[PDB]
Amino acid sequence: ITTEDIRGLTYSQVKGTGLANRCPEVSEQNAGGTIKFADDKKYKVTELCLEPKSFQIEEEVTKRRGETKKEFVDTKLMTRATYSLTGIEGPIVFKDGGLTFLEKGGIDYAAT
Amino acid sequence: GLPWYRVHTVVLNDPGRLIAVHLMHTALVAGWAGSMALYELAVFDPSDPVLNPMWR
Ligand code: CLA
Ligand code: CLA
Ligand code: CLA
Ligand SMILES: CC1=CCCC(C)(C)[C@H]1/C=C/C(C)=C/C=C/C(C)=C/C=C/C=C(C)/C=C/C=C(C)/C=C/C1=C(C)CCCC1(C)C
Repeated sequence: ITTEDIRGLTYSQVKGTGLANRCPEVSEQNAGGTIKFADDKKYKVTELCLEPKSFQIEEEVTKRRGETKKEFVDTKLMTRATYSLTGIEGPIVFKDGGLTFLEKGGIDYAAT
Repeated sequence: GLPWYRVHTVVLNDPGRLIAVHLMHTALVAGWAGSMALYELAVFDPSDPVLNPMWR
């Protein structure tokens, strides 16, 4: 789903369809760009939405009480779809040798 | 009368009742199979098949 398409939809259409949890994407038609960071201009991130599509857990390979070997197993989502984060924003500063994004807001957690 | 060890001989010459008792025995055996499977599943540990298989 593109941001241009989300604006087209009203809340009544989107409600109860699972599209609210889905993270948008940049269209292939509108791509190949370059977000250049001009000096003398403070920049920041907004709307940083993260939809996880696969969940894996490092589970012990056996129920032995002294099991040290573990592997990543796939899981079923028990919570219904509220897991995607959205609205995350924050500054982009020259903290160190390169640019860095500092997280300072948004939904930015999901108790799944 | 009929002593305790001959009691199931009344159904010797009654084929319908013989089918009935055979059916009851079959029902009990199938019920045992199901119940044993359920209890085993309740107490089974499927985590480790190489050092804790079914036969252990
Ligand atoms: C499927 C096989 C089978 C069948 C259909 C029968 C059928 C019969 N036998 Mg039996 N019998 C069998 C195997 C079988 N027998 C075996 C293997 C033996 C050797 C031990 C005997 C030895 C035997 C004798 C010596 C006599 C009979 C008699 C009888 C008749 C009456 C029994 C009665 O009313 O008991 C009623 C029984 C009770 C009220 C309680 C018995 C409780 C037992 C001992 C313990 C608990 C058993 C448990 C709940 C289930 C067993 C599981 C199984 C896998 C073994 C009846 C026609 C009698 C006969 O011929 O009469 C004319 C008789 O005298 N049978
Ligand atoms: C072509 C016809 C036919 C068929 C298909 C059968 C089949 C059977 N007879 Mg036999 N039988 C026949 C003719 C037939 N008989 C005739 C003409 C007589 C003389 C009256 C007998 C007398 C006779 C006796 C005295 C006994 C049998 C028993 C059995 C059953 C033993 C196995 C069992 O219980 O499986 C395990 C059971 C199942 C898997 C349950 C489902 C079985 C099927 C798929 C459906 C049953 C429902 C159906 C509508 C019943 C009517 C058909 C009936 C003929 C089976 C078996 C299903 C024995 C019995 O009743 O054991 C319990 C038994 O003691 N038969
Ligand atoms: C091929 C396998 C097979 C065979 C041939 C039989 C045969 C029999 N079963 Mg069945 N049964 C089976 C599988 C089998 N079963 C399975 C898998 C289950 C589920 C666990 C059952 C559960 C079951 C029950 C619940 C009952 C039977 C009964 C019977 C008997 C019915 C006829 C009868 O009354 O005889 C006359 C009786 C006898 C021959 C009794 C002696 C049986 C053996 C030799 C006893 C073994 C010693 C015992 C553990 C200790 C006794 C000590 C003291 C208390 C005397 C017969 C011996 C019924 C029975 O015995 O009713 C009285 C009965 O109640 N069976
Ligand atoms: C004493 C002794 C001697 C030698 C062997 C051993 C040492 C093991 C010991 C034990 C022996 C024996 C013979 C034990 C056997 C135990 C047995 C046969 C137990 C029976 C179990 C059966 C059960 C639950 C059946 C369950 C059935 C149910 C709900 C049916 C319900 C239903 C009905 C009735 C109508 C249709 C709908 C529906 C819901 C399916």
